[PDB]
Amino acid sequence: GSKWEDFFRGSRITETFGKYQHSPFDGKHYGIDFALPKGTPIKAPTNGKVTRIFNNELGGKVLQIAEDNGEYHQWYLHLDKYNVKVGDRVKAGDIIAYSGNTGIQTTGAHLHFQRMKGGVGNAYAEDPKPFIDQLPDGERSLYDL
Ligand SMILES: [Zn+2]
Repeated sequence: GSKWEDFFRGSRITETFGKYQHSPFDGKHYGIDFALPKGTPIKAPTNGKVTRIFNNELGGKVLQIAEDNGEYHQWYLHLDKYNVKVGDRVKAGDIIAYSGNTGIQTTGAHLHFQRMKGGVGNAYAEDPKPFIDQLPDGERSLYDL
């Protein structure tokens, strides 16, 4: 039929930036988490460049991108696959990688997205929720789902 609507929930988010209830008593989450199945295409939200590619025990596969600002940096955890390589230039809405569950132990497959200012790590992090609320696709600038 040529027209239809339903009331079904928008936004794919799970764990937002700030306090973190899976902690024993106190603690923060340094980014934003999106409920996305394995093989979902992940895109750069902003024009950037790839500046490291690695794995670790808590994150799984990790993509690292610098913004063209000369001061902002980005991490993408739990990935299955990469469409880009270190040194390559990227654009807002360019496919960079694919979602998986390569470092997750509870709450199922999701992208972690984490933005940082002045250096790279949790101590450098800043709140991406209002930074996504300004994007041309909103949070859908991060994912094709
Ligand atoms: Zn996360």
